[PDB]
Amino acid sequence: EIGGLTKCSESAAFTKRLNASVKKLEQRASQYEADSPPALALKQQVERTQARFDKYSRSELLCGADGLPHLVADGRWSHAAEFILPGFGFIYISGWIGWVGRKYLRAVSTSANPSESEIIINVPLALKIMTTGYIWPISAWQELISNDLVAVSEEITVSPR
Amino acid sequence: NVQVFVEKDAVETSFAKWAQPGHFSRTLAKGPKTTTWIWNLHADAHDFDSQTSSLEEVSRKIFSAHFGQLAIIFLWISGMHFHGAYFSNYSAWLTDPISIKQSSQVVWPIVGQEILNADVGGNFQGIQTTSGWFQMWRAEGITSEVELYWTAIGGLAMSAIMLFAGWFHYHKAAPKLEWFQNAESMMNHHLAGLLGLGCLSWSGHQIHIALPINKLLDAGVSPQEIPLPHEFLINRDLMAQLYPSFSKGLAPFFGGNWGEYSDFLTFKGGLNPVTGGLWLSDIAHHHLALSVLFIIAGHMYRTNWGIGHNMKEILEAHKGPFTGEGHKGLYEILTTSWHAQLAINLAMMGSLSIIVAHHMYAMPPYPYLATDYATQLSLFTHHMWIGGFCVVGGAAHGAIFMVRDYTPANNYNNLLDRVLRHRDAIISHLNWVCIFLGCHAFGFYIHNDTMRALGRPQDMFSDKAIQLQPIFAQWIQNIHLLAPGTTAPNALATTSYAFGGDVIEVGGKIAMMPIKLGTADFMVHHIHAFTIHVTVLILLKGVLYARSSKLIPDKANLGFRFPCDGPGRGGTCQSSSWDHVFLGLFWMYNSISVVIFHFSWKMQSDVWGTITPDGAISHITGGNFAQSSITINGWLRDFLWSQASQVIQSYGSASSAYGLIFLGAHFIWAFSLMFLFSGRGYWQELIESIVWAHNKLNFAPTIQPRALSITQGRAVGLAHYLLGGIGTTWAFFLARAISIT
Amino acid sequence: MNDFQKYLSTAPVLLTLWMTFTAGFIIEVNRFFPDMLGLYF
Amino acid sequence: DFLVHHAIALGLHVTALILVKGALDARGSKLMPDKKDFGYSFPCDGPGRGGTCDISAWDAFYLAMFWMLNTIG
Amino acid sequence: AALYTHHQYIAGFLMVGAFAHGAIFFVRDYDPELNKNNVLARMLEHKEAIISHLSWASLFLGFHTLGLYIHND
Amino acid sequence: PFPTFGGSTGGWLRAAEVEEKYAITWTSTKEQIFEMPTGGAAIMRNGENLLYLARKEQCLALSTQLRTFKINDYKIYRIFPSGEVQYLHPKDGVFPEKVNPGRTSVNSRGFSIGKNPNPASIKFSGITTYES
Amino acid sequence: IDRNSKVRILRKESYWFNQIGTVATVDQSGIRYPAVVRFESVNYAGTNTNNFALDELVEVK
Amino acid sequence: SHTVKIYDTCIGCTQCVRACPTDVLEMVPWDGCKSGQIASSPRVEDCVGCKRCETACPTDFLSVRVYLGAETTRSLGLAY
Ligand code: CLA
Ligand code: CLA
Ligand code: CLA
Ligand code: CLA
Ligand code: CLA
Ligand SMILES: CCCCCCCCCCCCCCCC(=O)OC[C@H](COP(=O)(O)OC[C@@H](O)CO)OC(=O)CCCCCCCCCCCCCCC
Ligand SMILES: CC1=C(C/C=C(\C)CCC[C@H](C)CCC[C@H](C)CCCC(C)C)C(=O)c2ccccc2C1=O
Ligand code: SF4
Ligand code: SF4
Ligand code: SF4
Repeated sequence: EIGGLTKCSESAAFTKRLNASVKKLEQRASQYEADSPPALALKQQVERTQARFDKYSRSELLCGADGLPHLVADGRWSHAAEFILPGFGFIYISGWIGWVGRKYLRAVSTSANPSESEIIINVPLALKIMTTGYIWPISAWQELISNDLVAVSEEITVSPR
Repeated sequence: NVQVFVEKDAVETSFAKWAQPGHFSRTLAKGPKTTTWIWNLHADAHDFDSQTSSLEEVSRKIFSAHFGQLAIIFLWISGMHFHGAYFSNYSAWLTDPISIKQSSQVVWPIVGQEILNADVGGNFQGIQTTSGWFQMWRAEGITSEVELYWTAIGGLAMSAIMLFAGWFHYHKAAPKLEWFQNAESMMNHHLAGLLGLGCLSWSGHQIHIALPINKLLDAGVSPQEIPLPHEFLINRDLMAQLYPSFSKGLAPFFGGNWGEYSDFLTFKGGLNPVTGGLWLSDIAHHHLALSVLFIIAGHMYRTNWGIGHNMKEILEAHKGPFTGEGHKGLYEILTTSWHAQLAINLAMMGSLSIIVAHHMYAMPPYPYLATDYATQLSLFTHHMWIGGFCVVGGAAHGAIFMVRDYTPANNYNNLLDRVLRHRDAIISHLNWVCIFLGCHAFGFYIHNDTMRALGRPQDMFSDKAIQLQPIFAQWIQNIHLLAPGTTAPNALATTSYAFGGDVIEVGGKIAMMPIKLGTADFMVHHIHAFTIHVTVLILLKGVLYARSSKLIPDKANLGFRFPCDGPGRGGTCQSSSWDHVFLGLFWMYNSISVVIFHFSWKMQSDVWGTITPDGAISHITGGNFAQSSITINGWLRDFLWSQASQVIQSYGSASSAYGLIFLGAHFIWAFSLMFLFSGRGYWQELIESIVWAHNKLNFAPTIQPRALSITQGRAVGLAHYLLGGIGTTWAFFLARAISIT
Repeated sequence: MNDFQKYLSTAPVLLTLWMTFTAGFIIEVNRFFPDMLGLYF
Repeated sequence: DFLVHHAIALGLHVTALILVKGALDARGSKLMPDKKDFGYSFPCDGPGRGGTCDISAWDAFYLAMFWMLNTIG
Repeated sequence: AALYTHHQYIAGFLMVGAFAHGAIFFVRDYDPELNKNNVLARMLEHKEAIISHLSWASLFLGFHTLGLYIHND
Repeated sequence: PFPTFGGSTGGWLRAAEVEEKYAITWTSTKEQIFEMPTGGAAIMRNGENLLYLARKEQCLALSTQLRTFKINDYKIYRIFPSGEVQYLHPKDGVFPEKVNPGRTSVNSRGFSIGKNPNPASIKFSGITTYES
Repeated sequence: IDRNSKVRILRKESYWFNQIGTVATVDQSGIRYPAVVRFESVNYAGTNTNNFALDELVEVK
Repeated sequence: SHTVKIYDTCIGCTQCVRACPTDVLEMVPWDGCKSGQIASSPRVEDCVGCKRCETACPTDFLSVRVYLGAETTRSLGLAY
């Protein structure tokens, strides 16, 4: 397919890996009695291994010659579940964290003792501000348009050139 | 007059100061203006003498903090007992100590980490643990997990008691300084009470509980059939069945016919053939004799009854024609400086840990310890590291004494004064000794590598060539081998088989056999002498040049810990005694690393291994130490490269955590070099550009970011260096030893 | 109780609690939804 | 190849960062605004102002040599 | 193998040298008035943005490359 | 007029004989122990004391210590091998930290530190920017 | 420029260059740097006050 | 010998003079500041270059500057 790869549900090496992993787990399980907690734990590991291999098989994941899933991250939507959608989630979460941190720092910058509020967090203000993170991109846009996001150079210290 | 003086309600109990970080320091109390404040807060937290100028307050803080440490230690011991009681295969291991692998840690099934639950035997999966808990518990007479649960419960109770005692003796009943300055009474109590009564009571446990239980367990009795421990107390007939002299009772003890107790108080020496450990009857006799010795020692000093010695008098009398006033002033130093006492006590405790490591390998005290090669390696290595750190700390606190608590007026023409007066001679001669040792000891190896590379094996320093036999060590070994019949006539066997004798075999594995010393042992022992001498050079230079030097005449005014005195005079970086501790730590790491590598390779090559019933010995690494350890190439190939196989091939097995930790320790060790090789000017300049980017978006902390201080840069670099190197050796040793055990 | 709450509001205590909570929810998500090599389910 | 190439890019970027910061701060910085009066190579500016070890541009060269060696490795 | 390694190490040394001599030029030869408002001076004018963005790129590459290697391990 | 001192290995070397030596004198009002900068403790004499040292910095460290004894009359000299003496400290009979008329300013530049010329502007002149 | 005035710093070698401080006092005796300015943040030496000439300061509103 | 320069931002606080371990600096009369005195370095032949004077100076940027130069016995702090 892409890059001369093949679907893991069509890869002989992938299925060989599944069989090998299950066989080693069951060989370990064969040393105990059927009702021993080691045996039950090993058989649950076997089930989880089989479920994982099956989940990768039913997915769109592609596989190289080694029989391991490879990720496609050139921007195609047909593989968006591998980089694009997780990337969307990460950007959303990280922007939330950063926006609420910046907002809290700017809010306590005008308190009686700004430095004290950085080592001893005002928890009520922090929780209130953290709950506002979900609209961080809209807030960021409004801050950018209203000239509150970006400062002027004349107001920022620099060293002699 | 030895009296108890206590002030009541000394300090209020309140959470106010918990909300005022840095309250203990006048400067740090004003609050942070830069991130440096934060680091300073942790650095000065337990520096009590800088938080107050009253010695009584420092003593009170130290006493309560000691209680806190005791509470933590009890919590740790209680946790180990609880994990033995609920997450171990101790019961199964009791039935077959030889084939079942000891395990007292279990991991939860998450993200695949359950692979770490090894197939250790006994219908149990977990991590193979190497701290020796099962052997110790079996030696104590513990046969059930319920006994372990009760020991853990008591550990929790004692931890709470220590915590309350610390709170009580800081906040409710704080002793006066006059109470603390009771060296005579403290020595009397700690010798006679703590050490003497401790030994006597432990001997009581061993005689009454541990001895009969182990005699039964060795005889092949099942743990589920052995009588409960209190039955041995309430049934003198039960003991009379095992040790017949108990049928006479205590009549011989008070009659003086102590020979009657020869059946349970012995002097056998050697090892128990079934267990591979010391005879428990020898250990009981040992603890009883020690208890007597300590109780005697605890009546030497005068407290309240006229009789006894005054330490100051004894010290003052010991002076000669070479030493001026001699030991005068030492008593005042050791009763007014906590740093002087800590220097002595850290030096002693570290040296004792090293001694413990040696003695515990050569005379394995617990049953089935000797053939648990993983446990033996881990215990030796752990106690070596602890000892190295403690000796270096003793040096550091000696330097702190010199800077802060040394007064010229109280040390005129005494031993300390005269040492300071010939520091140049001392340091120059130690420097020369270090060069001589290093050149010769390491040049042996370099010469050998060059000769072997040039195809000239007959020109090497080796057994098969120019020989360097450790004849003095061999002479001592022969003397100790001949001791049992002649110079220790009542000993039935040698103190340790390492000196000579038969091979002690347990479950087909070698517990101990004679450790022969040749040219390779000569070379490695002189390497040890070299590394120790260099470490002493660095630390003694730090102590003797702590106050002053020809370079910086007023060092004491700069303090114990300062980065430098500027780039002048050619450059004065790392002239402080703290920097001498910093460099000595690297050298101690080098020394201990070599010592533990010597142990690992020598034991694998010449001691540990299998032994057929016929008598054929197969050592773990096939006796390659003698011809491979005499070159650096042999260490790189036959020790590191070869024995790293287990740690690097561990992926996909229960040992994979060791491969991961091996890699992570390499990573942290390399990460430390960024701090050690660089300087804070660069980092502060980079932080300026980063602060610019934050300011360009209208936000920046009022706690201004700062690169670490010079001294903190050094401290961080060294801490990560030690963590990385030691953790690498840790993973490597543990994977190797779990494979070979 | 105000002083104890202010101690709990200090930076290290709050970071320890917050990172423990975050680690806990990551662990639980991986306990109930393991082996997510991408959003495939 | 993908992962090793991103490692190589890390090495190139960090080596460049050290060298570029050394060149661009060679004349001065907030910590040492008059650095140009002291030359390209000088030990430090002493323990004052928090400490100034490895502040010169030569020191940036010295730090970047380690990163160049690591990257080429 | 020897030829590739030899030439790559020499290239690294040459690149480090190029930046060292750029820094030396800035200390010893650069005249702000002769270069007033030119591209060379404007590099100095936005050195903070340049260094901060190079730092961001380095941190991103390091975090994610090391993270992917460790996850795989 | 030497203080009571049993000697040490930290004292002066051949340089004191062939290059230069330093001497510090002072008046004490009682016998008191002090710390030798070269290592060890010595006993000041009641009256005048004289001490020889290898470096000026050692003499000044000792004088700083003497100040803690309330002793302010110490004088510091340099002695050359020929026997010529230089009176060094306090140079004019007044401590340098106390402003004194008749002293002339040395090495002042009449501008803030940020106004030194650019290096590229004085190339091949043999001068530095801080000296021009 | 007077006492309590807020000023922007024009001295390039200053830690507070381009930043805002408050004029505490201005000496009226003919000294070279008469205006004493306090800042809310410390420099690398831990100080938060400095003396300036009047052409090194700009009033801000 | 090292070079020690005093710039006119000096406020005559006398801290550099008290910090100097080798007595290089002294206070001299001057009408440029409120304190009526300025630092001076008449004895740079004895300067070791420790930069304690710079550490002590309260102005921003420094009013006393030590530039290290030609080394002598005195500037290297040699007892030999
Ligand atoms: C001696 C030290 C010690 C150590 C290193 C361990 C280690 C372990 N124990 Mg053991 N244990 C110990 C003592 C110890 N224990 C003691 C004394 C007891 C008796 C109470 C036990 C009883 C016990 C049981 C019953 C179990 C364990 C288990 C475990 C394992 C999982 C722990 C875990 O993840 O919990 C969860 C960890 C957390 C919830 C982390 C919370 C951290 C807090 C929030 C931060 C605290 C910081 C500070 C104090 C608070 C400041 C803020 C505050 C004021 C609000 C781990 C190997 C488990 C196990 O082995 O499973 C197979 C298990 O089931 N332990
Ligand atoms: C960070 C510090 C540290 C840690 C984590 C450990 C950890 C361990 N130690 Mg070690 N130990 C240390 C420092 C440390 N040690 C130091 C500094 C010394 C020198 C005194 C020792 C001497 C030592 C001995 C002799 C033994 C251990 C043992 C152990 C293991 C079992 C733990 C236990 O509860 O045994 C409990 C300890 C015992 C049952 C024996 C204690 C016998 C000693 C002689 C008691 C001394 C107490 C005395 C009052 C101390 C004062 C000394 C005096 C001169 C003033 C465990 C791996 C034991 C082991 O290896 O078991 C398999 C073991 O037998 N350690
Ligand atoms: C009996 C043991 C003992 C005691 C009571 C002390 C007590 C003290 N030491 Mg000493 N010291 C000791 C042993 C001891 N030391 C040893 C063994 C060494 C050699 C390493 C030293 C070397 C030393 C130096 C060089 C200095 C001191 C200093 C001090 C004082 C300040 C302590 C402080 O505030 O640190 C606060 C405690 C911390 C900041 C914790 C540090 C954490 C360490 C660095 C790493 C821990 C690693 C961890 C175990 C592993 C984590 C792994 C994981 C992350 C993967 C205090 C009086 C300082 C002083 O100024 O004295 C007046 C000082 O400069 N000590
Ligand atoms: C492997 C790297 C390495 C080497 C070779 C050295 C070597 C030395 N260190 Mg150093 N050290 C090191 C790492 C190293 N260190 C690191 C990483 C640190 C940072 C922690 C330090 C920090 C440090 C301190 C604080 C001190 C030392 C000291 C020493 C010297 C110890 C005295 C001695 O044995 O001289 C003998 C020389 C050798 C052992 C090297 C090789 C000897 C050869 C093989 C035999 C003789 C050959 C002969 C000269 C012929 C040469 C032929 C040639 C002309 C072609 C020795 C020169 C100490 C010192 O100077 O004490 C006097 C000292 O105090 N080092
Ligand atoms: C292998 C060792 C090592 C590592 C990992 C680093 C890492 C770094 N160097 Mg350093 N450096 C090193 C050796 C190393 N260096 C050496 C030997 C020197 C010569 C002195 C230098 C000299 C140097 C200079 C001059 C510069 C760097 C810079 C950097 C950063 C580059 C950007 C980056 O990759 O961010 C990614 C971060 C990492 C890869 C490190 C984080 C590691 C893990 C992933 C974090 C895990 C955190 C953990 C969860 C929390 C702790 C757990 C527990 C204790 C609580 C990075 C932090 C530059 C910089 O600052 O750029 C911004 C820079 O200018 N280094
Ligand atoms: C084998 C162990 C290490 C040996 C190292 C060197 C082997 C050389 C032989 C030296 C042993 C005898 C020393 C003199 C004999 C001795 O024991 O003391 C004899 C003598 C004691 O004099 P007094 O009779 O005045 O002593 C009164 C006492 O009460 C002390 O107050 O000490 C001196 O003359 C000065 C000691 C410094 C002498 C320096 C000699 C070189 C020392 C080497 C470094 C020692 C390393 C040990 C450090 C822990
Ligand atoms: C890298 C390095 C630095 C820079 C490193 C610094 C400033 C340490 C940064 C520590 C961080 C900020 C604390 C731990 C925080 C985590 C890394 C991230 C969490 C962020 C918030 C939750 C606080 C020095 O300052 C330094 C100084 C002297 C010699 C060598 C060096 C040195 O090598
Ligand atoms: S500032 Fe750094 S480089 Fe300069 S002398 Fe001090 S420790 Fe050395
Ligand atoms: S650098 Fe040191 S010796 Fe020189 S003038 Fe300054 S304080 Fe005095
Ligand atoms: S140079 Fe600095 S320290 Fe010296 S008097 Fe002037 S302002 Fe004070």
